[PDB]
Amino acid sequence: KIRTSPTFRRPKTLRLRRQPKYPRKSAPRRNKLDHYAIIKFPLTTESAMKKIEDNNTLVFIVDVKANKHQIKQAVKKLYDIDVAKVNTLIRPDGEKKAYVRLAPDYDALDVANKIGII
Amino acid sequence: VVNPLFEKRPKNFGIGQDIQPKRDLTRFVKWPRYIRLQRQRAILYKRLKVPPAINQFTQVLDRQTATQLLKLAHKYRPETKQEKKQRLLARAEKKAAKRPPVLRAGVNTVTTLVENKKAQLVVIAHDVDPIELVVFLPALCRKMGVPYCILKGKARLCRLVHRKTCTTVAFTQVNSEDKGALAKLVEAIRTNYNDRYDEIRRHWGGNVLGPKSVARIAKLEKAKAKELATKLG
RNA sequence: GCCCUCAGCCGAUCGAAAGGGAGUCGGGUUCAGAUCCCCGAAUCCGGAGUGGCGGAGAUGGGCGCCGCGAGGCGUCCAGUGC
RNA sequence: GUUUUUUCACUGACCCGGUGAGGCGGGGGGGCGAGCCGGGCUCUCGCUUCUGGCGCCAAGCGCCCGGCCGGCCGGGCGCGAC
Repeated sequence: KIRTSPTFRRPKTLRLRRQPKYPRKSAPRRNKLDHYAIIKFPLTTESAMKKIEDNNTLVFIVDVKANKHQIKQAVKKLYDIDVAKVNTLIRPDGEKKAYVRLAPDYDALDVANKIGII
Repeated sequence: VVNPLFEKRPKNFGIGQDIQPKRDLTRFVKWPRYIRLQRQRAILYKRLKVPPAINQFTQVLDRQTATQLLKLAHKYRPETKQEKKQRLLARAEKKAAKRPPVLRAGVNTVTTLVENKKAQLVVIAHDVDPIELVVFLPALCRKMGVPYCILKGKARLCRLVHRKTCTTVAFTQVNSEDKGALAKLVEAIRTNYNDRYDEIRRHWGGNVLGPKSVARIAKLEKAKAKELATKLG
């Protein structure tokens, strides 16, 4: 075994894996963006009721940290119903308002009665 | 048998022709700072005029005496740490149902009992780190009459005793099975360590260059040899 | 996991809502929003573990043994397109 | 010896430039040449100018080491940089 390049670079050296002796906090910190926290109250103005019968969609209010991806399963796993798309924005008073399109086999005035918004 | 297809195809590594090979480059490498120091804290001990008292540590015992002197000390080792569990335990078997000759480790046990007038032969190790622990000691074994000798390996002194290093290891007792072979080694040590000790005192180390000027000065000495040669005859 | 080689960098990181920088355009709709809504036409990057189907690589040359001939049988070298 | 000091010299502090810190110092081995009768002494050299091409990741030669039934198939340590 012999020299070849005129530099000296630091050799490689083994590194173990961590293997702690006590697990630092006693239990994993719990998740507080349930399905329940994420969906607040349905919105029921003149202009939301124009977006139910006509389009076939709903209008919700939603924890401002919420994703679209997150929201879409929470409308899925409490009223049972499958979604097409979930548009969002954020109001000048400062809360998240998600416009929830629905499927053709499903119906919009009909599910709206089940929950209470009419 | 052979194939006419194959062709030998040389390279010509002469200047400006064919990209140079891969090769031996030790001698030009940029080394790290921690090495580049240690390799030139041994060059300032040939140039520099090492004075005579620290200069006697290069003076060391040779090969046929160094492998012979660790076979008499092989019979007078200290016991192992596992031996102290069947000796301390061996008292409670005989009761509930004059030390044999051994070494003296450390400088603070050797320097007192060489002047106390007990020991026979004293040993030293060469590579003693901060040197000022053993600068005084060889001139103190000079006067009293306790012949000193230096072995290359402070590591392998403190492998008699179970530790990592040592410095000095003295004898005060030897058995009547070995009273000739301990009286023998003291004569092969004393006549060239505490008879020529005086010789030792004069002998300064240093003022000896690195070759890169031996062979330019020597070069020009012969320059004042051919002018005196062709002139005369 | 470990080992053998193989590896020039060149300096972490920040700095442009008028520099650089793939790909959306028409007709309609509201008191107040639209290249973002809805009808309809298009298409850019990622992804494919059983890679879902077509096509392309790829389909040829020369002798023998039967057959009026088209083809049928073995046996031996070509084919990373024109 | 011990100093009193004038010069010319040295390299090991200590300063500056250069680079991916890539061939610098001593000897040996061959080519071109200088002089004494196959022999050494004193050296000069160590291969690349015609063109607005191409050049890397060893061929060639020795010496061992394991797989299938003399041939078939796959690794180690050297030459080149003495």
